[PDB]
Amino acid sequence: MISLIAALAVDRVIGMENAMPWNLPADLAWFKRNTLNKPVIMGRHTWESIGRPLPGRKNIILSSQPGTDDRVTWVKSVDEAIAACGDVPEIMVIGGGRVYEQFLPKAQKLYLTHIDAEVEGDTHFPDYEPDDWESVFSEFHDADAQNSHSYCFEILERR
Ligand SMILES: NC(=O)c1ccc[n+]([C@@H]2O[C@H](COP(=O)([O-])OP(=O)(O)OC[C@H]3O[C@@H](n4cnc5c(N)ncnc54)[C@H](OP(=O)(O)O)[C@@H]3O)[C@@H](O)[C@H]2O)c1
Ligand SMILES: Nc1nc(=O)c2nc(CNc3ccc(C(=O)N[C@@H](CCC(=O)O)C(=O)O)cc3)cnc2[nH]1
Ligand SMILES: [Mn+2]
Ligand SMILES: [Mn+2]
Ligand SMILES: [Mn+2]
Repeated sequence: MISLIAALAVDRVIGMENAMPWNLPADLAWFKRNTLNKPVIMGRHTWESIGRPLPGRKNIILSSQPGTDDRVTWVKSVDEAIAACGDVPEIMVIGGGRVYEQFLPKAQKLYLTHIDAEVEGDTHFPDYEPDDWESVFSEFHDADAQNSHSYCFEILERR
């Protein structure tokens, strides 16, 4: 099974200038809980944005060019990325925009955080078709002293 996990600001913005400008510790904690002990697939730009391997996960990087770091696994196509995960119950795709586009048609589950923040951005989560997806979990949180925007965690499953 393939799942995508992402955090979206208003208008599906996910990034600006190869960064995420907000800081929501509760959402990073949600990301860690839902990805720990699973393989994670990311594009090269997202690898450079994170800047280091994510511990406790098999890190698989898509790039058309040879890898430059043997602490992670480098692959050159979507099918190779999936194969490199082996026989696991759930593969997590962690972006960015170009990678989400390619894996969305293959995904059964979306883990989405909707953040109430207006962000100028240059990268968006793909338009997906709402009729294809059932919301199976949603949890709203108001802003607090640690998290400066309100946010909603949602899990959707392909119908
Ligand atoms: N809010 C969130 O949830 C979230 C999550 C992830 C990322 N982001 C943000 O998203 C932005 C990065 O997204 P992006 O769309 O620019 O880049 P990306 O999807 O992270 O990376 C694209 C790169 O991945 C490689 N690639 C993708 N598909 C491939 C394929 N089929 N075969 C081979 N290589 C492939 C290519 O690398 P080469 O050029 O080396 O061939 C391509 O240039 C940043 O702003 C980041 O902060 C946000
Ligand atoms: N919901 C969601 N939020 C995100 O921030 C997110 N980020 C990415 C890609 N970028 C990043 C950037 C940083 C870390 C990171 O530092 N993660 C630590 C945090 C642990 C914690 O804060 O408790 C990790 O070990 O996962 C992960 C992904 C992909 N999907 C996402 N999905
Ligand atoms: Mn092929
Ligand atoms: Mn197999
Ligand atoms: Mn806000």
